[PDB]
Amino acid sequence: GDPKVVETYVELLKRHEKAVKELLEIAKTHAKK
Amino acid sequence: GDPKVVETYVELLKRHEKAVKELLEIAKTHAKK
Amino acid sequence: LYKLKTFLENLRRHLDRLDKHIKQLRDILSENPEDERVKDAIDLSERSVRIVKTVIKIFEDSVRKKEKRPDDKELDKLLDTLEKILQTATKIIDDANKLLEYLRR
Amino acid sequence: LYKLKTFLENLRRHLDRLDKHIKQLRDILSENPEDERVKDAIDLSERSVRIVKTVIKIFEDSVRKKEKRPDDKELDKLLDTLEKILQTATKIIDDANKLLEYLRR
Repeated sequence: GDPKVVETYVELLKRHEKAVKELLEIAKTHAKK
Repeated sequence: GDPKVVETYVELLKRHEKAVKELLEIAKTHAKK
Repeated sequence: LYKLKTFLENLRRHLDRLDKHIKQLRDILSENPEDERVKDAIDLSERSVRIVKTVIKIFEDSVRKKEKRPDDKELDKLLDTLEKILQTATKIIDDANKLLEYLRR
Repeated sequence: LYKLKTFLENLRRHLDRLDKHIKQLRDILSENPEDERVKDAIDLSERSVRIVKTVIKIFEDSVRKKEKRPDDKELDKLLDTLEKILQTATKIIDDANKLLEYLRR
């Protein structure tokens, strides 16, 4: 497929990694809380 | 939306224009035939 | 004859597909006149519509003229070729529609 | 309590969604080892899986420990925030799945 599509897809995956890392920081620091 | 997707979409539209232009050249030159 | 009618009918099915696609571009664009690339998309799809209309009328001409009568192999190979081109076109249109659905939703 | 269970259940629904997504990446990648960006996609999705597993276990810890008992407003606002983040994540995943379907078909 046209790598524009693939690069946008990978960018979505990276956005997802970042959002889940936010979830994790919240989960850890709330467990501490 | 991410303009990579949009540019790929427009490229599809252009491929379609070219294929239909091929259809038309065939249709015209076959009508002549 | 049957092949000419079948191909022309395929052409018109494809044209209806395109008309749905352009109604959808109409909605989307109408929401965002802000994008001149949507202006393009609309223009390109309309060009395609006009060209397919012209080809449908050209084969309408050819089809009725041939009905007016009772060398053919070249027309048959042209039929094979136009069918393959039509297949490529429908593949492109379905891919376009999928991207458009991603983009609208 | 009900909110903690509901959110954790949402997390696990999301994890199952991701597992389907990665089975699909497994098929696709297995067809083309040629692409190291598919290697990436696989790796990133697996990282996400591991992180969601860790968060599910962290809230399992928290949930059972809280069950062990009969200030809360901060936890409730954190619940609102985690729910909003989860919403963003599911939106991203659905967009990703649509692109992936465009790409496989």
